[PDB]
Amino acid sequence: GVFEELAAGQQRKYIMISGKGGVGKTSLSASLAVKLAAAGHTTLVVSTDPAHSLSDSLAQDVSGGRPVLLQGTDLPLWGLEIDPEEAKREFFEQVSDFMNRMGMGFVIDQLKELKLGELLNTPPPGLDEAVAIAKVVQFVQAAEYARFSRIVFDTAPTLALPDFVDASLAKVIRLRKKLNGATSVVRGLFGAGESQDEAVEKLELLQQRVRMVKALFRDKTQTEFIIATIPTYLGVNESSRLLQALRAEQIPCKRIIVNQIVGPQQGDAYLRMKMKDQIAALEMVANDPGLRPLRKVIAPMVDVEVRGVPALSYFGNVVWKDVYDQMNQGADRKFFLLGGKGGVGKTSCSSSLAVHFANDGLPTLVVSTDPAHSLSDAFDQDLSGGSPVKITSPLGDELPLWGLQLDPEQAKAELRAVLATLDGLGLGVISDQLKDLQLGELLDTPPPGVDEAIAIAKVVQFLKAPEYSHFKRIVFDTAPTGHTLRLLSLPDFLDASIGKLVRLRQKLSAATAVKRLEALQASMEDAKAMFRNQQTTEFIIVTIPTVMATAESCRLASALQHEGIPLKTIIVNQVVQANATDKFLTARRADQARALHHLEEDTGPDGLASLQLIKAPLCDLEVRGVPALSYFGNVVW
Ligand SMILES: Nc1ncnc2c1ncn2[C@@H]1O[C@H](COP(=O)(O)OP(=O)(O)NP(=O)(O)O)[C@@H](O)[C@H]1O
Ligand SMILES: Nc1ncnc2c1ncn2[C@@H]1O[C@H](COP(=O)(O)OP(=O)(O)NP(=O)(O)O)[C@@H](O)[C@H]1O
Ligand SMILES: [Mg+2]
Ligand SMILES: [Mg+2]
Repeated sequence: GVFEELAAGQQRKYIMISGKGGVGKTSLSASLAVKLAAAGHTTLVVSTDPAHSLSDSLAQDVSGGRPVLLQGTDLPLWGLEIDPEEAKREFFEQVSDFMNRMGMGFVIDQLKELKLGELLNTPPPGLDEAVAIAKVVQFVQAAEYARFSRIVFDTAPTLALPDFVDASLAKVIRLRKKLNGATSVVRGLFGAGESQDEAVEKLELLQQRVRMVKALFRDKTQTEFIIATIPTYLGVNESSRLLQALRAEQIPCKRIIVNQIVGPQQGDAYLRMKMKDQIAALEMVANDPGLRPLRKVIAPMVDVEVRGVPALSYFGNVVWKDVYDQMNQGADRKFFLLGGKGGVGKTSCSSSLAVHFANDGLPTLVVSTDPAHSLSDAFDQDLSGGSPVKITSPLGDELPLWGLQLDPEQAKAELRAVLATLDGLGLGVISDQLKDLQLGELLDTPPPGVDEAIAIAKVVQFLKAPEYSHFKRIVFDTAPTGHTLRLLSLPDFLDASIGKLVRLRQKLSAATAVKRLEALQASMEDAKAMFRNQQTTEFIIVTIPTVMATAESCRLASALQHEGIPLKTIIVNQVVQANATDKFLTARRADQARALHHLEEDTGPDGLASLQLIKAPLCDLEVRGVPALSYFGNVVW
């Protein structure tokens, strides 16, 4: 059948379970590894998890950086948990001053204090990932432990990265080559020796490894892919897009699995399942440390999805009205930032907050940093581009609302492009400007959630004649990600900026611009100036009754609380209600064969769509046990 081809041959096969965000990909890949080891393959299963996902989903601790065999079985199976932040840390890491006499002392001391050696020695971002897939081929080629018949990779959710690291490696590698024969003083600005031979020998190797992965993924004999997703519409929608990319960079992908599908027979169980959760979580939201001080709003699910202008107005009646809109008194201007992990509905909320704001007499702006065409699907107007769009699909009335979509990516490369004398001087010994601008950003990309923190700070500045005059309250719907940043990087990313605007200020003088970096300084500091502002601004976490995203939200709120940010509000958004439980099962099961259909027909048979379908039933297990897993395993494969 299906699993027959995955027990197929002696030829080593690397199965990739990949997908996004809590489909069960881990228990999916785990279960597979098990049923595969059962079959007789000496098999290794792999995750890149800081949190040790594979560890407690096996119930045996594999968290050792190198492959761990499992005690308690006669089965041939190995777990592997790889450390990204130590992947780079381990693999990557005469006096004639007659120059000072000519007066060079000033210019050499300014360039040395531009600390180029740092920019040269800073490892390119994302490295360890690309190297990780390679670390795997290493333990298994090495054959130190056993002769590995199959490998099962549970990937980090959702190919450009092996490239960008190769590129940022090549840039750095080419510039240590221009550095072996070089002047005494030139080698001195980088801290570099007279011989780069051993370094460049080693950096070259690393890059060959980074290359080996992009080579292996496309490799037609060993590699195979399997997409994992849940029955929701967007999951099928998204998965299609990832098969587009899969047929694109041309890595073989033969199977999509659907997990957490509800069996018509035993469905009545699932209802009680979800229920124990809602209670557990809600209970937690009640008593949780630090959750206590912030506003709580429990909203129920709704009759059906909110695609429209009136619907949002009424949603607003539910969330912000039946509970307190007394958040509206304050200064004349108000900022509200809603954020939440993906799946919790925070557009329908954020939108509705803006809509309830509109008719209330007050001009308001909703900002969508979500690329998804979210807010475009929200008011159903397709608000596109970067400029404000006036808000109408009413019967005729006062519409004091605008909203705009700022792609956080287009917002980054807009900033990168804007940053694209001393040019000649650096080129003075040899030509470096290309390589050092591009690597000037190799220090710039390292921030994690900042694609959007661009867009936000952009509009923060937008108070002005054309706008600040026009607007009273505004609201930020962040993208379904990490825009919520809970440690102190705010004064410190600002110090990255001022550190390098001051180094650059140092060496602009010694060539006989950077005011832009001063514009960014004021924008960031003005973005910061409102975020930490007590009166005008407040933050909101939108979340759901599943106890996982609950205790997560608690943490992220507990940390955001002591981070100082005025987060005044939580929202537990889709609460199923008991009296409606009958309808809700038939509802979420209705979604199923809808989206299941929307998959069964996607872009013909050929490009993308339907490949080979794997259905995995929802309930009900802890699913953390080894035999549990063999069970899950025999059920699906
Ligand atoms: N089909 C399923 N049947 C029963 N329990 C499931 C199923 N899928 C997931 N779970 C449970 O969901 C929890 C976490 O899901 P998991 O299988 O680890 O998803 P994942 O692959 O790790 N995705 P991610 O959240 O991005 O790491 C575990 O406690 C599992 O027991
Ligand atoms: N209280 C509710 N009752 C019923 N349906 C809801 C409720 N809240 C949200 N929804 C539905 O869930 C969806 C929420 O999607 P959205 O507002 O984009 O946030 P999201 O779930 O994180 N999606 P995305 O941003 O693309 O990752 C909407 O399409 C609504 O139809
Ligand atoms: Mg995982
Ligand atoms: Mg959203």
